[PDB]
Amino acid sequence: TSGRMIRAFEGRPELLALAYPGRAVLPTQTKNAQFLSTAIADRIGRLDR
Amino acid sequence: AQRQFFGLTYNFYGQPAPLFDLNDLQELAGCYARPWTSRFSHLAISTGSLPVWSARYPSVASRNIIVNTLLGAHLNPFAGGQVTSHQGITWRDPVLSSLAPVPAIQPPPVWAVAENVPLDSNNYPTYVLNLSSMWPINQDVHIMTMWALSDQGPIYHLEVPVDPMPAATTAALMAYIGVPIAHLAQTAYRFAGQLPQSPDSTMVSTIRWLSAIWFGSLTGRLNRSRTCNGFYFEFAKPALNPDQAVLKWNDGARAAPPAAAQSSYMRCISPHWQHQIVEVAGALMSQSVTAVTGLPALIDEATLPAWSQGVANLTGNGQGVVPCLDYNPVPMAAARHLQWRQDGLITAAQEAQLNNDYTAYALTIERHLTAMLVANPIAAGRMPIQPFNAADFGQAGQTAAAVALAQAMFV
Repeated sequence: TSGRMIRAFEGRPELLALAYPGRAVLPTQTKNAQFLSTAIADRIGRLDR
Repeated sequence: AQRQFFGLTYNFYGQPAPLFDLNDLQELAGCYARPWTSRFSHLAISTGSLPVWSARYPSVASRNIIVNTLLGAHLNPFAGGQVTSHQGITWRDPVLSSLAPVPAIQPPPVWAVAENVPLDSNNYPTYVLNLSSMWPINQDVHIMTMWALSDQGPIYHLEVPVDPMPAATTAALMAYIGVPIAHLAQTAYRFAGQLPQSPDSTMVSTIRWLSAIWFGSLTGRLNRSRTCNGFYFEFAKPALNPDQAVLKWNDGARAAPPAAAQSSYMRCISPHWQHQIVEVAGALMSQSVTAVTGLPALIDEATLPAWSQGVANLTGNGQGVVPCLDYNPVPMAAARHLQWRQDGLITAAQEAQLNNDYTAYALTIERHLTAMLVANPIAAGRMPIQPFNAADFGQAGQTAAAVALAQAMFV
Protein backbone atom coordinates (compact mmCIF):
# COMPACT_ATOMS: atom_id res chain seq x y z
CA THR A 1 0.00 0.00 0.00
CA SER A 2 3.01 2.31 -0.17
CA GLY A 3 2.15 5.49 -2.03
CA ARG A 4 -1.50 5.60 -1.06
CA MET A 5 -2.95 8.22 1.28
CA ILE A 6 -5.01 7.35 4.35
CA ARG A 7 -6.83 9.23 7.07
CA ALA A 8 -5.47 9.90 10.55
CA PHE A 9 -8.16 9.21 13.19
CA GLU A 10 -6.40 11.29 15.81
CA GLY A 11 -9.17 11.00 18.40
CA ARG A 12 -8.61 7.29 18.96
CA PRO A 13 -5.95 5.63 16.81
CA GLU A 14 -7.26 2.06 17.05
CA LEU A 15 -9.73 2.94 14.30
CA LEU A 16 -6.79 3.08 11.89
CA ALA A 17 -6.51 -0.70 11.83
CA LEU A 18 -10.25 -1.06 11.24
CA ALA A 19 -10.57 1.67 8.62
CA TYR A 20 -8.38 -0.08 6.03
CA PRO A 21 -8.57 -3.87 6.22
CA GLY A 22 -5.97 -5.59 4.10
CA ARG A 23 -3.06 -3.20 4.42
CA ALA A 24 -0.02 -4.76 6.12
CA VAL A 25 -1.71 -8.13 6.52
CA LEU A 26 0.46 -10.96 7.80
CA PRO A 27 1.08 -13.80 5.33
CA THR A 28 -0.27 -16.30 7.86
CA GLN A 29 -2.80 -18.88 6.71
CA THR A 30 -6.09 -18.14 8.45
CA LYS A 31 -9.61 -17.79 7.11
CA ASN A 32 -9.64 -14.01 7.46
CA ALA A 33 -6.04 -13.77 6.27
CA GLN A 34 -6.83 -15.82 3.18
CA PHE A 35 -9.75 -13.53 2.40
CA LEU A 36 -7.80 -10.32 3.01
CA SER A 37 -5.07 -11.59 0.69
CA THR A 38 -7.44 -10.89 -2.21
CA ALA A 39 -7.87 -7.16 -1.52
CA ILE A 40 -6.87 -4.74 -4.27
CA ALA A 41 -4.38 -2.08 -3.20
CA ASP A 42 -5.73 0.68 -5.43
CA ARG A 43 -8.94 0.87 -3.38
CA ILE A 44 -7.37 1.90 -0.08
CA GLY A 45 -7.68 5.46 1.13
CA ARG A 46 -8.60 8.30 -1.18
CA LEU A 47 -9.21 7.91 -4.90
CA ASP A 48 -8.62 11.33 -6.46
CA ARG A 49 -5.97 14.00 -6.59
CA ALA B 1 -3.16 13.45 -17.11
CA GLN B 2 -3.18 15.15 -20.51
CA ARG B 3 0.42 16.03 -21.35
CA GLN B 4 0.08 18.07 -24.56
CA PHE B 5 -2.12 20.90 -25.79
CA PHE B 6 -2.50 23.10 -28.85
CA GLY B 7 -3.69 26.65 -29.30
CA LEU B 8 -4.06 29.73 -31.45
CA THR B 9 -3.52 33.42 -30.77
CA TYR B 10 -5.92 36.27 -31.36
CA ASN B 11 -6.47 38.05 -34.67
CA PHE B 12 -5.74 41.74 -35.10
CA TYR B 13 -8.83 43.43 -36.51
CA GLY B 14 -6.73 45.20 -39.11
CA GLN B 15 -4.63 46.91 -36.46
CA PRO B 16 -0.85 46.37 -36.63
CA ALA B 17 -0.18 45.29 -33.03
CA PRO B 18 -1.91 43.42 -30.20
CA LEU B 19 -4.51 45.63 -28.58
CA PHE B 20 -3.50 46.26 -24.98
CA ASP B 21 -1.44 48.76 -23.03
CA LEU B 22 1.00 48.51 -20.15
CA ASN B 23 -1.59 49.78 -17.68
CA ASP B 24 -3.82 46.82 -18.50
CA LEU B 25 -0.74 44.71 -17.86
CA GLN B 26 -0.39 46.54 -14.55
CA GLU B 27 -3.96 46.34 -13.23
CA LEU B 28 -4.81 42.64 -13.45
CA ALA B 29 -7.10 41.54 -10.65
CA GLY B 30 -4.98 38.56 -9.56
CA CYS B 31 -1.44 38.40 -8.31
CA TYR B 32 0.78 41.15 -9.64
CA ALA B 33 1.35 40.98 -13.39
CA ARG B 34 0.44 37.33 -13.85
CA PRO B 35 -2.37 36.37 -16.25
CA TRP B 36 -2.83 32.80 -15.06
CA THR B 37 -5.80 31.77 -12.90
CA SER B 38 -7.08 35.33 -12.83
CA ARG B 39 -10.27 35.23 -14.91
CA PHE B 40 -12.48 35.41 -11.80
CA SER B 41 -10.26 37.34 -9.38
CA HIS B 42 -12.23 40.53 -9.93
CA LEU B 43 -15.30 38.98 -8.30
CA ALA B 44 -14.00 36.45 -5.77
CA ILE B 45 -15.56 38.62 -3.08
CA SER B 46 -18.93 40.05 -4.05
CA THR B 47 -21.87 42.00 -2.71
CA GLY B 48 -25.23 42.32 -4.38
CA SER B 49 -25.99 41.23 -7.92
CA LEU B 50 -24.97 44.24 -9.99
CA PRO B 51 -22.49 43.41 -12.76
CA VAL B 52 -18.95 44.62 -12.17
CA TRP B 53 -17.40 46.89 -14.79
CA SER B 54 -15.47 50.13 -14.95
CA ALA B 55 -14.38 52.91 -17.28
CA ARG B 56 -11.54 51.06 -19.01
CA TYR B 57 -13.22 47.68 -18.44
CA PRO B 58 -16.77 48.57 -19.43
CA SER B 59 -18.25 45.11 -20.06
CA VAL B 60 -18.45 41.88 -18.10
CA ALA B 61 -16.38 40.24 -20.83
CA SER B 62 -13.92 43.12 -21.19
CA ARG B 63 -11.34 41.87 -18.70
CA ASN B 64 -11.16 38.38 -20.17
CA ILE B 65 -10.95 39.78 -23.70
CA ILE B 66 -8.02 41.98 -22.70
CA VAL B 67 -6.27 39.02 -21.08
CA ASN B 68 -6.59 37.01 -24.28
CA THR B 69 -5.09 39.83 -26.33
CA LEU B 70 -2.34 40.25 -23.75
CA LEU B 71 -1.34 36.59 -23.85
CA GLY B 72 -1.12 36.73 -27.63
CA ALA B 73 2.11 38.71 -27.43
CA HIS B 74 4.04 36.50 -25.01
CA LEU B 75 3.18 32.89 -25.90
CA ASN B 76 6.17 32.59 -28.25
CA PRO B 77 7.74 29.61 -26.38
CA PHE B 78 4.91 27.37 -27.55
CA ALA B 79 5.51 28.58 -31.11
CA GLY B 80 9.18 29.48 -31.44
CA GLY B 81 10.45 27.35 -28.58
CA GLN B 82 12.01 30.36 -26.86
CA VAL B 83 11.02 33.07 -24.43
CA THR B 84 11.03 36.56 -25.92
CA SER B 85 10.34 40.12 -24.82
CA HIS B 86 7.92 42.75 -26.08
CA GLN B 87 8.36 46.44 -25.27
CA GLY B 88 10.92 45.55 -22.63
CA ILE B 89 8.75 43.12 -20.66
CA THR B 90 9.07 39.35 -20.37
CA TRP B 91 8.66 36.45 -17.95
CA ARG B 92 10.53 36.20 -14.67
CA ASP B 93 11.50 32.57 -15.14
CA PRO B 94 11.14 29.68 -17.61
CA VAL B 95 8.24 28.52 -15.44
CA LEU B 96 6.50 31.74 -16.56
CA SER B 97 5.44 32.64 -13.03
CA SER B 98 4.74 36.27 -13.93
CA LEU B 99 5.76 39.10 -16.22
CA ALA B 100 8.44 41.64 -15.34
CA PRO B 101 10.65 44.24 -17.02
CA VAL B 102 13.55 42.72 -18.92
CA PRO B 103 16.74 42.50 -16.83
CA ALA B 104 19.89 44.10 -18.18
CA ILE B 105 22.01 40.95 -17.98
CA GLN B 106 20.85 38.46 -20.62
CA PRO B 107 18.07 40.23 -22.52
CA PRO B 108 16.01 37.70 -24.48
CA PRO B 109 15.46 38.37 -28.18
CA VAL B 110 12.71 40.79 -29.14
CA TRP B 111 9.46 39.14 -30.17
CA ALA B 112 8.44 39.52 -33.81
CA VAL B 113 4.85 40.71 -34.02
CA ALA B 114 2.39 38.32 -35.67
CA GLU B 115 -1.18 37.12 -35.26
CA ASN B 116 -3.04 33.80 -35.25
CA VAL B 117 0.13 31.80 -34.69
CA PRO B 118 -0.59 28.11 -34.02
CA LEU B 119 0.62 26.79 -30.69
CA ASP B 120 1.99 23.43 -29.58
CA SER B 121 3.18 22.65 -26.07
CA ASN B 122 5.73 20.19 -27.45
CA ASN B 123 7.77 23.10 -28.80
CA TYR B 124 8.76 23.98 -25.21
CA PRO B 125 10.17 20.90 -23.48
CA THR B 126 10.49 22.44 -20.02
CA TYR B 127 6.70 22.52 -19.70
CA VAL B 128 6.57 18.72 -19.61
CA LEU B 129 9.25 18.65 -16.93
CA ASN B 130 7.50 21.27 -14.78
CA LEU B 131 3.96 20.08 -15.52
CA SER B 132 3.06 19.95 -11.83
CA SER B 133 3.53 23.73 -11.51
CA MET B 134 2.75 24.91 -15.05
CA TRP B 135 -0.62 23.14 -15.21
CA PRO B 136 -2.80 26.30 -15.12
CA ILE B 137 -1.21 27.43 -18.39
CA ASN B 138 -2.99 24.50 -20.03
CA GLN B 139 -6.42 25.72 -18.94
CA ASP B 140 -5.89 29.38 -19.77
CA VAL B 141 -4.34 28.78 -23.19
CA HIS B 142 -7.22 26.50 -24.14
CA ILE B 143 -9.67 29.19 -23.02
CA MET B 144 -7.91 31.79 -25.15
CA THR B 145 -7.98 29.51 -28.18
CA MET B 146 -11.68 28.78 -27.74
CA TRP B 147 -12.35 32.51 -27.92
CA ALA B 148 -9.86 33.39 -30.65
CA LEU B 149 -11.51 31.04 -33.14
CA SER B 150 -14.74 33.07 -33.22
CA ASP B 151 -15.52 36.57 -34.45
CA GLN B 152 -18.78 36.82 -32.50
CA GLY B 153 -18.75 34.67 -29.35
CA PRO B 154 -16.77 31.98 -27.56
CA ILE B 155 -17.06 28.40 -28.76
CA TYR B 156 -17.78 25.54 -26.37
CA HIS B 157 -18.74 21.89 -26.51
CA LEU B 158 -21.81 19.86 -25.55
CA GLU B 159 -22.31 16.11 -25.32
CA VAL B 160 -24.57 13.51 -23.72
CA PRO B 161 -23.90 9.75 -23.67
CA VAL B 162 -26.47 7.00 -24.13
CA ASP B 163 -26.07 5.64 -20.60
CA PRO B 164 -27.88 7.24 -17.67
CA MET B 165 -25.98 9.51 -15.33
CA PRO B 166 -23.55 7.26 -13.42
CA ALA B 167 -24.14 7.01 -9.70
CA ALA B 168 -20.73 8.39 -8.74
CA THR B 169 -21.41 11.70 -10.46
CA THR B 170 -24.81 11.96 -8.78
CA ALA B 171 -23.06 11.73 -5.42
CA ALA B 172 -20.97 14.75 -6.42
CA LEU B 173 -23.86 16.72 -7.92
CA MET B 174 -25.86 16.88 -4.70
CA ALA B 175 -23.06 19.09 -3.36
CA TYR B 176 -24.17 21.79 -5.82
CA ILE B 177 -27.85 22.25 -5.07
CA GLY B 178 -29.16 25.80 -5.09
CA VAL B 179 -25.99 27.51 -6.33
CA PRO B 180 -26.24 29.98 -9.24
CA ILE B 181 -24.60 29.33 -12.57
CA ALA B 182 -22.02 32.09 -12.19
CA HIS B 183 -20.73 30.63 -8.94
CA LEU B 184 -20.64 27.21 -10.58
CA ALA B 185 -18.53 28.57 -13.42
CA GLN B 186 -16.12 30.07 -10.92
CA THR B 187 -15.87 26.73 -9.13
CA ALA B 188 -15.37 24.89 -12.41
CA TYR B 189 -12.61 27.30 -13.40
CA ARG B 190 -10.75 26.77 -10.13
CA PHE B 191 -11.00 22.98 -10.30
CA ALA B 192 -9.27 22.55 -13.63
CA GLY B 193 -6.94 25.41 -12.76
CA GLN B 194 -4.65 24.45 -9.90
CA LEU B 195 -3.36 20.88 -10.25
CA PRO B 196 -3.20 18.40 -13.14
CA GLN B 197 -6.15 16.04 -13.36
CA SER B 198 -6.88 12.86 -15.22
CA PRO B 199 -9.42 13.01 -18.06
CA ASP B 200 -11.15 10.05 -16.44
CA SER B 201 -12.35 11.54 -13.17
CA THR B 202 -15.62 11.80 -11.29
CA MET B 203 -15.29 15.56 -10.99
CA VAL B 204 -14.64 15.96 -14.71
CA SER B 205 -17.69 13.98 -15.79
CA THR B 206 -19.69 15.85 -13.17
CA ILE B 207 -18.95 19.21 -14.76
CA ARG B 208 -19.60 17.75 -18.21
CA TRP B 209 -23.12 16.82 -17.17
CA LEU B 210 -23.55 20.22 -15.54
CA SER B 211 -22.82 21.85 -18.88
CA ALA B 212 -25.35 19.63 -20.64
CA ILE B 213 -28.04 20.13 -18.00
CA TRP B 214 -27.75 23.91 -18.06
CA PHE B 215 -28.14 23.99 -21.83
CA GLY B 216 -31.18 21.74 -21.61
CA SER B 217 -32.72 24.16 -19.14
CA LEU B 218 -31.59 27.07 -21.31
CA THR B 219 -33.89 25.95 -24.12
CA GLY B 220 -36.57 25.21 -21.54
CA ARG B 221 -36.52 21.56 -22.58
CA LEU B 222 -35.49 20.72 -19.01
CA ASN B 223 -37.71 22.21 -16.32
CA ARG B 224 -39.32 21.28 -13.02
CA SER B 225 -41.79 19.09 -14.91
CA ARG B 226 -39.05 17.25 -16.84
CA THR B 227 -35.72 16.78 -15.07
CA CYS B 228 -32.53 15.14 -16.26
CA ASN B 229 -31.97 13.01 -13.16
CA GLY B 230 -34.01 15.08 -10.77
CA PHE B 231 -31.74 18.00 -11.65
CA TYR B 232 -32.69 21.13 -13.59
CA PHE B 233 -32.13 24.87 -13.49
CA GLU B 234 -34.65 27.29 -12.01
CA PHE B 235 -35.15 30.75 -13.50
CA ALA B 236 -36.28 34.09 -12.12
CA LYS B 237 -38.49 36.58 -13.92
CA PRO B 238 -36.39 38.39 -16.56
CA ALA B 239 -37.77 41.76 -15.44
CA LEU B 240 -35.55 41.52 -12.34
CA ASN B 241 -32.62 39.26 -11.54
CA PRO B 242 -32.65 38.03 -15.17
CA ASP B 243 -29.49 35.99 -14.57
CA GLN B 244 -29.99 34.35 -11.16
CA ALA B 245 -30.57 30.87 -12.53
CA VAL B 246 -29.75 28.22 -9.92
CA LEU B 247 -29.61 24.44 -9.82
CA LYS B 248 -32.46 22.48 -8.26
CA TRP B 249 -33.17 18.83 -7.55
CA ASN B 250 -36.67 17.45 -7.84
CA ASP B 251 -38.57 14.21 -7.40
CA GLY B 252 -40.66 14.53 -10.57
CA ALA B 253 -40.40 12.84 -13.94
CA ARG B 254 -37.07 12.28 -15.68
CA ALA B 255 -36.29 12.65 -19.36
CA ALA B 256 -35.41 9.37 -21.02
CA PRO B 257 -31.90 8.93 -22.44
CA PRO B 258 -31.29 9.73 -26.11
CA ALA B 259 -31.39 7.10 -28.81
CA ALA B 260 -27.75 7.72 -29.75
CA ALA B 261 -24.85 9.72 -28.37
CA GLN B 262 -25.24 13.45 -28.95
CA SER B 263 -22.49 16.05 -29.17
CA SER B 264 -21.93 19.41 -30.85
CA TYR B 265 -20.15 22.73 -30.55
CA MET B 266 -22.03 25.85 -29.49
CA ARG B 267 -21.58 29.58 -29.94
CA CYS B 268 -23.43 32.83 -29.37
CA ILE B 269 -23.95 34.58 -32.70
CA SER B 270 -25.01 37.97 -31.33
CA PRO B 271 -22.95 40.61 -29.50
CA HIS B 272 -25.26 40.34 -26.47
CA TRP B 273 -22.86 37.97 -24.74
CA GLN B 274 -20.19 40.61 -24.14
CA HIS B 275 -22.34 42.13 -21.39
CA GLN B 276 -24.36 39.07 -20.32
CA ILE B 277 -22.85 37.04 -17.50
CA VAL B 278 -24.66 33.76 -18.10
CA GLU B 279 -23.19 33.35 -21.58
CA VAL B 280 -19.70 33.88 -20.18
CA ALA B 281 -20.38 31.47 -17.32
CA GLY B 282 -21.76 28.74 -19.55
CA ALA B 283 -18.96 29.08 -22.08
CA LEU B 284 -16.20 28.99 -19.48
CA MET B 285 -17.69 26.01 -17.67
CA SER B 286 -17.87 23.92 -20.83
CA GLN B 287 -14.45 25.14 -21.94
CA SER B 288 -13.01 24.07 -18.60
CA VAL B 289 -14.05 20.47 -19.27
CA THR B 290 -12.54 20.54 -22.75
CA ALA B 291 -9.34 21.96 -21.29
CA VAL B 292 -8.58 18.98 -19.06
CA THR B 293 -9.78 16.35 -21.54
CA GLY B 294 -8.70 18.04 -24.77
CA LEU B 295 -10.86 18.48 -27.82
CA PRO B 296 -13.01 15.42 -28.60
CA ALA B 297 -12.81 16.19 -32.32
CA LEU B 298 -12.15 18.92 -34.84
CA ILE B 299 -14.62 21.74 -35.37
CA ASP B 300 -16.43 22.33 -38.64
CA GLU B 301 -14.93 25.27 -40.52
CA ALA B 302 -18.04 26.02 -42.56
CA THR B 303 -19.55 28.70 -40.32
CA LEU B 304 -16.35 30.14 -38.83
CA PRO B 305 -14.54 33.37 -39.77
CA ALA B 306 -11.77 33.51 -42.35
CA TRP B 307 -8.68 33.24 -40.16
CA SER B 308 -10.19 30.16 -38.50
CA GLN B 309 -10.43 28.22 -41.79
CA GLY B 310 -8.28 25.12 -41.52
CA VAL B 311 -6.39 25.45 -38.25
CA ALA B 312 -4.03 22.51 -37.80
CA ASN B 313 -5.26 20.87 -34.60
CA LEU B 314 -8.51 22.81 -34.22
CA THR B 315 -10.65 23.00 -37.36
CA GLY B 316 -11.30 20.79 -40.35
CA ASN B 317 -13.79 19.64 -42.94
CA GLY B 318 -13.17 15.88 -43.05
CA GLN B 319 -15.26 13.00 -41.78
CA GLY B 320 -14.81 13.06 -38.01
CA VAL B 321 -15.69 16.74 -37.71
CA VAL B 322 -18.32 17.78 -35.17
CA PRO B 323 -20.55 20.58 -36.49
CA CYS B 324 -20.96 23.85 -34.60
CA LEU B 325 -24.31 25.48 -33.89
CA ASP B 326 -24.92 29.08 -32.91
CA TYR B 327 -27.94 30.92 -31.57
CA ASN B 328 -29.36 34.26 -30.51
CA PRO B 329 -30.57 34.76 -26.93
CA VAL B 330 -33.80 36.54 -27.89
CA PRO B 331 -35.33 33.75 -30.03
CA MET B 332 -33.90 31.27 -27.53
CA ALA B 333 -35.89 32.90 -24.74
CA ALA B 334 -39.01 32.77 -26.89
CA ALA B 335 -38.52 29.04 -27.42
CA ARG B 336 -37.91 28.57 -23.70
CA HIS B 337 -41.13 30.43 -22.93
CA LEU B 338 -42.97 28.37 -25.54
CA GLN B 339 -41.79 25.16 -23.89
CA TRP B 340 -43.00 26.39 -20.51
CA ARG B 341 -46.57 26.98 -21.66
CA GLN B 342 -46.61 23.75 -23.66
CA ASP B 343 -45.54 21.89 -20.53
CA GLY B 344 -48.20 23.93 -18.73
CA LEU B 345 -45.96 25.81 -16.32
CA ILE B 346 -47.42 29.11 -17.58
CA THR B 347 -50.42 30.43 -19.47
CA ALA B 348 -50.21 32.05 -22.88
CA ALA B 349 -50.91 35.48 -21.42
CA GLN B 350 -47.83 35.14 -19.23
CA GLU B 351 -45.79 33.88 -22.18
CA ALA B 352 -46.60 37.00 -24.18
CA GLN B 353 -45.57 39.17 -21.24
CA LEU B 354 -42.32 37.28 -20.73
CA ASN B 355 -41.25 37.83 -24.33
CA ASN B 356 -41.97 41.55 -24.04
CA ASP B 357 -39.98 41.78 -20.81
CA TYR B 358 -37.00 39.90 -22.21
CA THR B 359 -36.92 41.81 -25.49
CA ALA B 360 -36.91 45.09 -23.60
CA TYR B 361 -34.15 43.77 -21.36
CA ALA B 362 -32.09 42.64 -24.34
CA LEU B 363 -32.58 46.03 -25.97
CA THR B 364 -30.76 47.73 -23.10
CA ILE B 365 -27.85 45.32 -23.54
CA GLU B 366 -27.56 46.29 -27.19
CA ARG B 367 -28.02 49.97 -26.38
CA HIS B 368 -25.32 49.84 -23.71
CA LEU B 369 -22.78 48.02 -25.88
CA THR B 370 -23.26 50.13 -28.99
CA ALA B 371 -22.81 53.30 -26.96
CA MET B 372 -19.79 51.76 -25.27
CA LEU B 373 -18.15 50.80 -28.57
CA VAL B 374 -17.80 54.35 -29.85
CA ALA B 375 -16.39 55.37 -26.47
CA ASN B 376 -13.56 52.85 -26.98
CA PRO B 377 -12.66 52.84 -30.67
CA ILE B 378 -10.44 49.92 -31.58
CA ALA B 379 -7.95 52.25 -33.26
CA ALA B 380 -7.15 53.77 -29.85
CA GLY B 381 -4.74 50.94 -29.09
CA ARG B 382 -6.58 48.53 -26.81
CA MET B 383 -9.66 46.42 -27.41
CA PRO B 384 -11.77 46.32 -24.24
CA ILE B 385 -14.76 45.13 -26.29
CA GLN B 386 -14.96 43.18 -29.52
CA PRO B 387 -16.16 45.14 -32.57
CA PHE B 388 -19.48 44.43 -34.24
CA ASN B 389 -22.15 45.86 -36.52
CA ALA B 390 -25.68 46.93 -35.62
CA ALA B 391 -27.18 44.18 -37.79
CA ASP B 392 -25.45 41.55 -35.64
CA PHE B 393 -28.05 42.10 -32.92
CA GLY B 394 -30.78 40.87 -35.27
CA GLN B 395 -29.26 37.64 -36.57
CA ALA B 396 -31.26 34.53 -35.75
CA GLY B 397 -28.42 32.18 -36.66
CA GLN B 398 -29.07 28.46 -36.25
CA THR B 399 -31.29 28.90 -33.19
CA ALA B 400 -33.95 26.61 -34.67
CA ALA B 401 -31.42 23.80 -34.99
CA ALA B 402 -30.21 24.49 -31.46
CA VAL B 403 -33.56 23.82 -29.80
CA ALA B 404 -33.97 20.83 -32.10
CA LEU B 405 -30.74 19.39 -30.74
CA ALA B 406 -31.83 19.82 -27.12
CA GLN B 407 -35.13 18.10 -27.86
CA ALA B 408 -33.15 15.29 -29.46
CA MET B 409 -30.70 15.39 -26.55
CA PHE B 410 -33.18 15.13 -23.66
CA VAL B 411 -36.06 12.87 -24.58
